[PDB]
This record gives sequence, C-alpha cells and structure tokens, in this order.
Amino acid sequence: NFMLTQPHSVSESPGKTVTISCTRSSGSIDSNYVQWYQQRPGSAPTIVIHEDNQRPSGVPDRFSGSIDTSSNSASLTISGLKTEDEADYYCQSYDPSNVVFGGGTKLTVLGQPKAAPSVTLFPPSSEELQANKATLVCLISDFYPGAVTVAWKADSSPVKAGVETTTPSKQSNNKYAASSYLSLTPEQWKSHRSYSCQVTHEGSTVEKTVAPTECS
Amino acid sequence: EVQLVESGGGLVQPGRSLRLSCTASGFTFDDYAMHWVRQAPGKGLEWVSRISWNSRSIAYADSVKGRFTISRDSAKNSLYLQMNSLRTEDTALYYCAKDHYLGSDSYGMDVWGQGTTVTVSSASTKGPSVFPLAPSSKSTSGGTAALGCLVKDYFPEPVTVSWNSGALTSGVHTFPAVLQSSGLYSLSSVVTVPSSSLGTQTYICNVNHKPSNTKVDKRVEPKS
Amino acid sequence: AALGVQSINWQTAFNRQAHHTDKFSSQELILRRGQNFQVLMIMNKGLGSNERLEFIVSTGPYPSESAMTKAVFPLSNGSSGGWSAVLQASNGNTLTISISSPASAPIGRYTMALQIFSQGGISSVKLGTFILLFNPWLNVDSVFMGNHAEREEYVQEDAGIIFVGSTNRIGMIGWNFGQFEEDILSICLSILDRSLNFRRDAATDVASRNDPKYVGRVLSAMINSNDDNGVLAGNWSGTYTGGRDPRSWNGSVEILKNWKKSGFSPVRYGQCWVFAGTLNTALRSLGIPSRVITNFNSAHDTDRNLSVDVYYDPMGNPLDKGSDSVWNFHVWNEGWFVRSDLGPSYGGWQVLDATPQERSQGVFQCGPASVIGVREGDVQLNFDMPFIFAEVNADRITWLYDNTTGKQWKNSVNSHTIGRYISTKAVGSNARMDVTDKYKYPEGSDQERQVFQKALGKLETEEQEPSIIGKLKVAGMLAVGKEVNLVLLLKNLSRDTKTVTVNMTAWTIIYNGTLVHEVWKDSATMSLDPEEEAEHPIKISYAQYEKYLKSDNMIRITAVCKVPDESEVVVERDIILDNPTLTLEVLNEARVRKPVNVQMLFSNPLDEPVRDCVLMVEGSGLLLGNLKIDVPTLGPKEGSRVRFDILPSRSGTKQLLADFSCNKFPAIKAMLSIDVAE
Repeated sequence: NFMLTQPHSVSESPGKTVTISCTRSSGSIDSNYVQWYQQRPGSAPTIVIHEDNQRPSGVPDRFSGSIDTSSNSASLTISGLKTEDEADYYCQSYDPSNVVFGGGTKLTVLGQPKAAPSVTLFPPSSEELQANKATLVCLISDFYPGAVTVAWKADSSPVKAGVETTTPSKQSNNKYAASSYLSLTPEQWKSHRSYSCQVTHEGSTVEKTVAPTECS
Repeated sequence: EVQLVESGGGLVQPGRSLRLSCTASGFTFDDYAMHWVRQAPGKGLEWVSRISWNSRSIAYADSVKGRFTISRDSAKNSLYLQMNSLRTEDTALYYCAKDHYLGSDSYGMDVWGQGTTVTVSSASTKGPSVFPLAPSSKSTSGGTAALGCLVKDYFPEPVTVSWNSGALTSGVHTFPAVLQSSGLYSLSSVVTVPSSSLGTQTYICNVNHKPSNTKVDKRVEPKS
Repeated sequence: AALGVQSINWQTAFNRQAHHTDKFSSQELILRRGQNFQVLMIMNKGLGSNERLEFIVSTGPYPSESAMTKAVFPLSNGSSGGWSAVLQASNGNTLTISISSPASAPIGRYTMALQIFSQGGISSVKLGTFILLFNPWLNVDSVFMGNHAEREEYVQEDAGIIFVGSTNRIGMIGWNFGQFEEDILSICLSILDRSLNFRRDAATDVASRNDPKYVGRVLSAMINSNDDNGVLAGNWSGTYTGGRDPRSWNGSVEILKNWKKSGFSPVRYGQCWVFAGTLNTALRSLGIPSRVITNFNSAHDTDRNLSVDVYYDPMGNPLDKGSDSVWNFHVWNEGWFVRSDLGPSYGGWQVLDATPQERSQGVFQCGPASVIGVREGDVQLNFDMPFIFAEVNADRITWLYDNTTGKQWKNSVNSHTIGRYISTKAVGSNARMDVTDKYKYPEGSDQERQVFQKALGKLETEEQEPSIIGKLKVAGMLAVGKEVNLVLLLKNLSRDTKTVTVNMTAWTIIYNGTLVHEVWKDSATMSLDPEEEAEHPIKISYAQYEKYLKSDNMIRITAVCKVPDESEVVVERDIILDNPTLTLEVLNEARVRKPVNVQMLFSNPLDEPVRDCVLMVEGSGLLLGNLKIDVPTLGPKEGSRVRFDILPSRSGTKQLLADFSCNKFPAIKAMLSIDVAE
C-alpha cells in the first residue's frame, strides 16, 4: 500500500496558474494511473483528470495533469484561474487491489487580502469541571484564505485523542473562522502543566497556551 | 447521462446494521467495476470497497474488512453495501461510484452519486448543556476580548444561537457543529467585544434546540 | 587528492542520434549494442600513475561475468571480445571516453558504475543507467538489415497498416504502433521482466536476451495472455462484456499503457491482429526489424494432418466442429534475424505468432519459424513449423453429419483453398505487398507438390462428378443497415434433367468462423434441364441480421444441394458488410506545436437513433495518448459533425486514426495521412 500526500492548501489570484502536487509514499507514481477530482461545497466530487493527464469530455483545457518521476508525484495544474475553480481537489490512484485518495487540497482563488488568524484558547469552565468534564476550546477567526491546520499539545505530548475540529467557514465579514476542541477528564486537565493550541496558516504557526494553575 | 441513485442510509445505533443500495442507469452496468466511497463531515474521501465488472474480484478498505460486504445484481443494475457492526466513526456520506476503466484492472471514479447519509449514534433526542467561555482576565482595555458559549452534547442537529436575544450581532460567529465519538453534537458561538464593556455590559447567549424544544440562556461573565 | 569522479556527461542527445534511438520520447540514454558511445567524465585530478579505473556494467537482478550480464573493464586499447573503454583525450581533469558493448550483449536496462583503485584504496560509484537495444544498423548484429529504406520501415516506422477481411474483399485498418511514445519502450522491456521465464529463472532469462530468437519467442508468448500475466485477454465470442470490443482498438499504445498501469494485468479484449500490432510495437522498439503479415483462409491444424475438417448438416447449417478451422484472415508477425541454430540459408524473416495457445503441447505462441524453411517444407526445424506450414498449406475436408441418424460422411477434399493473398504493408506506402510467393511455391507447381509431400513425410473413397454446381454471388451493396441480396446460382452439367433440393442457412459469425446465431434459412426444390442455370434469391433484411451481427460484420452463407442418388454439394460464402462511412478532414495546415482543427463527419443510415456515441482518436506525433469525445445521440438518418483539435509534436507524414462507436455500430474506422510541417 502507499499514501498520497497533497498540500493542505494552495492559493492564487484570478487569471494566474496554479499547480497542486500529489506525492506517492512508496512505489513509483508512474506504476498506476492518477486521477484528480474537484469537489465544491455541498456537491459530490467530479472527475477533472484521468489516466494521469487526460481531460474528461467537458473539462476545460485550463485543467491539465502531469507526472514527475523525480519527485514521485503527480500534479494538477489549472491555468487561467476563475473564481469558480475554488474547490477541494483530490488525487487518487491504486495498487492492483486498493484505491488510495490523497488527503485533499483546498484551492483558494484570492479575492480579498490574506489575513492571519486571531486565536483564543479557553480553559475548561468551572461549570464544566463541576460536572466532572473538561473541554479546551480553541477558536480561530478572521483569517483568509480559509485553510488552517490545528495541533494540540499537552506538555510534551502531541494530542489527537479527544480532538474534534471544524472545517473553516465564512464569518459575516467574509473572512473565515474555525473551532477546535480537546475533551479531557478533570484529572487530565489538573495533571498537566499546560496545554497548547497551535494554529498554522499560510505556513506561519501561532500558539496559544492555558494552564490549570494560571489565570488566562 | 449516467445516473447513480443511492439509498438505505440513515441513523443507526453502533453494533447494528444497514444495507445501502445504488441503482445505475445510462451505461452498461456490467462493463465496469463499481465502488463505495465515503466522506465524514469536514473530511476527505475514503474509498470503502470495489467490486469488479464480473463480481469475481472484490476489495475492501482495511477499516471495514470483517464488517462490510459489497455485491451487485446485474439484472437490477444495482450495487449493494451490507454494513454490519457499525461504529460512530463509520458516520459519513456514502457515495456510489462507477469505475472509469473499460477492460483493464485500473481504478478511478468517473461518475459519483450524490450519496446517502449514514449516522451512527446511540443518542436519543437531548437538549444541550451550555458552558461559558469566559473572556481573558488579560485583555487590553483599549483592545478587544473574545467570549462565548460552548453548546455541548445535543442531539440531533440543529442548534441556533443568538446573543442578547438578537440585540448583539456585531462580532458574532456561531461555528458548525462537531459530532463527537459519543454520538452527540457540540458547537460554540463567540463574540468579540470591547475589552472595556466587560463587567458592565451583559452578555447572554440564547441557544435554541427545536428538536428537544429547549431554549437555554447562558450569561457569560469575566473571570479573574 | 585521492582519485574520484565529480560528474559524468553522457552526451545523451548526441549518442542517441548516432545510435538511431533519438526518436524515443524519453530522456534516458538509449543505445544499440556493438556500437561505441562517447562520454565526458570529470575527475578530481589528472590520472595518477599508480591508480586504476574500472567500469562495471550489469543488467538484471543476478548479473554474471560468465553470463555476459556483468562486465568489468579498464581503460584499454579496446576490444572485439567484450565491453571496452578507450580514453580518447584528457583535457585537464575531463576525460573523453568511448565505451563499447559487444554485438552479442544482452539487451535491456544496464547500470554502470566506476571502481577506482587509488592509494592502496578502492572506491566505487554508480554512474547511471542506460538502455541497450538490438542494432539492425550493425553488420555483425544478428538482426542486421542492410537496406536503409527497409530498416526505416521495419524498425523506425510507428504507423502501420494491417490487412483484414477475406479472400473476396481485402480491407485494411490503421494501427498506431507508437513505439516512440512516452513509456512504451520501457513497457516493452517490462514484457521480458513479466514472463514466466523471468519469474522462474531471471539470471538465465536476462542472459538469454542477447538472442533475438529468445526475445521474439518470449515477447510473442506474452501478448495473448495464457494465464493472468500476459498483455491482452483473447476473446472470439462476439460478447465483450467487461471490456473493449477487439475492433475498437486503434493501436498498441493504449493497450500497453493499460497493461502496465493495471499492474501488468491482461487488457480486455484482443483478437489476432490486436496481438500482432502490439507484438510489432515490442519488436520494433527493442530493435528487431519486424512487420505484420495477414494470411487469408488461415488453417488451424494442431494435429499435423496438413488438413482441417469442416462439418455441415443436411439442412445446411454449419456445425460447430470445424466452423473455425479456416479463419477468413489471421494476422501474425515476421522478425528479421539470422538463425545460428539453423544455419546460413534460414536467416531473414522469421514467423512470430502471439495468437496460438495449445496448453497440452506447451505452446503459448508460435516461432520463430524461418519463412525460407516454411517454403521448402523443412518442418523438422525449430520452432512450430508444422503448425505454421499448415496455416498456409492445409487441405480442407468437408463432412456431412446427420444428427438424426448420427451418420458422418466425407463430402469433399479441397487443396489450394488455404493460405491466400498473404499480405504486408509496402515499404514507404500504404500499398498491399503480396508475399504469398515467400511462403509458398506457385499454385499447382511441381515444387509446391514436392514441398507438400516432403513436409508430409516429416509428419466413401470414390470421387464424384456431381450433376449440379453452385456459386453464391452478391447482388448490390453489402452494408450494415441495408438488406443483404445474394443469389444462389445452380447449373445442371449432366446429360439429363435433374431435380435438386437446396437447404440454405445464414449464420452471423466472428471472423475466425465462431458461429453466433442463425438469422435466415430457406429451401428450394427445382428441376434443371442439361446446361440450365437457375438463380435462387437470398434476401436478409436488417431486422433479421441486426440482433446477431457482430463487429466483424460477417455472415456465413451455406447451401447444401442434393439431387437423388448423388452426393451433396455444399456451396458456401462468408460475406462482409461495410460499415457506414466515417470521414475525417483536416481543416488547416498541420504544423508542429500549432493547433490543427479536424472535423469528423458521420451520417446515421438507420431509421432508428444511434446512442452512446463515442469518437476516439489517436495518432503518434499528432496527439498525446487518445481523444475520446462523447457525441450526441443521432436521430434516424441524422448527420453528425464533430470538431476537435490535434497538436502535432513531430514533423513529417503522420497517421491519424479514428474509431466511432454507438449502440448499433460497434467500431467504424477512419484514417488520414497528415503531412506535418515543421
């Protein structure tokens, strides 16, 4: 088996050209055909490239695909970006049994200024601890493009268990916000020195931290 | 054109069973492998299963082996997914897809159905509990402060949220919900306010959950 | 400074041009054996006088010096024997080096390294890889072909023509061999790595790739999949569920790519010309000059009878036994090499046939069979000569079999019906070159008779003059959608009036004679005076044949005729109905890297709609891969006009091939030669 790794997000301005790559973790990218899908919000995926670089009937010639054996990767390239090309894009291949999808890339067609997220990390409320629960809440707002990664850390420990994160969505001011949560027991809460929410946007990471022993 | 119409999705409790169907038209069904592919809310595409044109080669994602069974019926132009031993992480939109390839054992999905939704939860209807997200004890009195409401553990969707019975709308954002491993939903709503309003202006979120017929108000107060 | 390499310049473009491998779409170094290539190697100093350089080349997973799959060689004065490296000049730290492989080197991908002995020390570095091919430009290579124009046709041409049809109507299809297209050479090399000979004993297999007899044999075996490992799944059933109708392919490229990308899993589905076209790509790509040969009325004799049997019933049905003993056509390949195993007179063209499978006798292909040897009936010589000889020489024995009584009786023996109009594409044009005189002595010659008896050596009872003779003739136009109009002509040759009963049937068939369905039958009784000639009309409507007619467009017509107290006479003819015409037009000059608008034109001739309409187009040097264009359903008698662009990458005369398919016409072909300006 293998995995396909795509960038989390890419942006470009209208009329420009963008490329999204897809890296195969083992075996050659050229061993099996690569497809690309576009998915708009609320829609099923549609195919935009098949057999590495062939364009389905009715996909525009602005869409092309390629394979780069140097980097073991496939790429989708969209020339002449239009606002409607903004979508999630997935690559896909297979070995002789199993189908593999890449993680997906959000393509933003830039139409407002880039804007770094504001981050606030809330510790568990005393009301919730009194109910013998604890939730750390990391709220992220006023960012553009609408793509972020969120990581959690308890002291020296990266944390995924008990984590839920929302996909970014538009605020009433046309920028984006996202939320992340870490559920833990009050004992876990009280037995770490500190917890951090780390937000990465356009390659820059912000960190917010709270501690059971400190006012935040 | 090609049509794939899925059915059989719904709410089901962990441990129990569903059976999905997909009926195809507008191509020669028996020429092509067919697939189930699924997408959890806010997440990527995960392939579930493939059946070959002649039904004689089947493959399953590791995540579903032992539990799910794919089949097809030529005479009915239909594809089926028997889903046993469901777990809340099987929650997802389940797409039926037709394979692109004619006459080779390569795989790609040229046509996708709109999907049937599967939600695995043992939850009954249940009103949320609302917890304050208290604004920072550290906030520039010439800057701004975030405060909020955590709307926890409700079922089913949806919830709506207002601030100060809808008097406060500037700076408000209510997030989309997350479905927890518990099978209950949570969301938050936040408002960014003037740091100097803290401790004089009152902040109450109004949380409406029509399915439980409950409105919950939560006054959110600055901490020390 | 301990001696070491800094860079190596392979001079790829120059070497490929000298080696006649510059056309492959690839950035790799691709060489031909037995011929030198020049590299520049930059060291870190000038050469020290104590020190030593060796090159190491190897091919395959178990390389061996005694097997010629590994070689270790210093800078030297050069060599016939083996691999050699000559230092042509030193300029500072840069070495101009001429490296050569022997004419007997195994073909395939090699690695080269350099081992440096210096200061009582040894280094080693991988320098790179390259591909080594057969060398038909080199007079000491077994594949040497001396004539420039023939070498260009038989190695360097990526567009081809395969003759099809029957002895009554020879047509042709275009075939994109496409050996220079991206990844095709590498996939053809992979055929060798996917053989059972490779899985079982890779060291022997690789070492054997010095011999074009071995490579041609392994290649031919791999094309028609006899397990789950070959390139194409064969299918002569008329039913192509799960796959492509064999007639819808236009070239080897799509097939070989689909094969590779599927994990070397068989592509569905091929018949004999599909295998031959694909095998031809492989052979030309590896440097074995080769061409595609079609035989009309090709006999399938696995019994070494030099005869086949065909069965009819008294009601005029072809029976299943022997219905495919004599293919209307059968396509194979010839490759060009000497036969060290046979001797100087058996060199030149060698039959390689991917089609045959007889698992009981270990046959996964036939050949190489010296055509010279076939023609002289030297059928004891390796390989598969009795089968090949028979394909072009067998007698046809017609039997009646009566299922009610279970009686069988021999009706006629006919010589000279099999092996006709043996055809290949001309050098430099689309004309049909007849090569029957290469496989056979002239019809009813002493030589022919001597050769047949010689070959036979190495491997009631009465004779009638029947009263009635018959002949089926075509009236008017044979085309799918139009009614089929035939006449059975009978003539009485006896001294008295005779009464003849005629039972007639018409079966849709696959071109090999696989029976699909009865679509029409008739009978007639008539009296004919001496010399009287009578006509019985045969009319088969569209509605009658439409449901069972296959992409072959073929129908088998049989009339068994019987006068009291005389042996039956069997009159028969396989007819081919024309597809409706599909036309392509280039609307402006074709030029490299300039869009060229091309127009497809099609008129639906049916009084019903045609749906699921796809136009598929390809052509090496014109399009990358293939275009598939969804065409709107056409109503009855409606016309279609599809515009599309190609974008040529290479100049000269190129070949554009188009397949149009819908629910009622599985594979309508069109082709165009397009002159592409630079």
